Amino acid sequence: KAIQVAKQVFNTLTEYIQGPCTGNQQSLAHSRLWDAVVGFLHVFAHMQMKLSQDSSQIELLKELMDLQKDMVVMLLSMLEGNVVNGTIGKQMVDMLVESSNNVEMILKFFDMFLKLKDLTSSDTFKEYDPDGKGVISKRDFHKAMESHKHYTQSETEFLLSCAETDENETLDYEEFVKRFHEPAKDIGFNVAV
Repeated sequence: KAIQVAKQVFNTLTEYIQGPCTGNQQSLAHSRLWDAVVGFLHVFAHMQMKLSQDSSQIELLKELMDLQKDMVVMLLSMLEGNVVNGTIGKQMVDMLVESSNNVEMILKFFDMFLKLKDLTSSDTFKEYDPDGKGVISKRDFHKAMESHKHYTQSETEFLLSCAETDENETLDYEEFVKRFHEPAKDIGFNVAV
């Protein structure tokens, strides 16, 4: 419910400053919006890191990335009509440097799940050819990932912990459908923009 209310508020702010209004843009520039945005990215990064595990918080994660997309759309709507070395750009870069750790966290999360290093490596298919679908022998996943992905627990073992799925040894492409691939592509596209 809180995510839905925040989404509606962000949509209202966008429709306030979707068109070039200048006065409204300056009004929200000289306000407390930047602190709220910084806190929002902080809770986004930490909640994404905490909820990357488990298997019951998928819908909350979906609404979470949806609110992320809405805020990034709003932020892009701020930069409409900017020039080189604009004041809005200065406020923007101040906002980034005020929350550098959260930005690094969300970027690291986006790089691991989708945005290369996932659904691109195609583990054991182009590297081992398991004579079938992407069932994977569980231990084959750790036997894989000898690539550009880091060996840290937050990079290699992170995927293993997040992709527990079945009990004994079986995985599937449904893991790639649920985590990474379809999410974090459209959501991260606005961040890249």
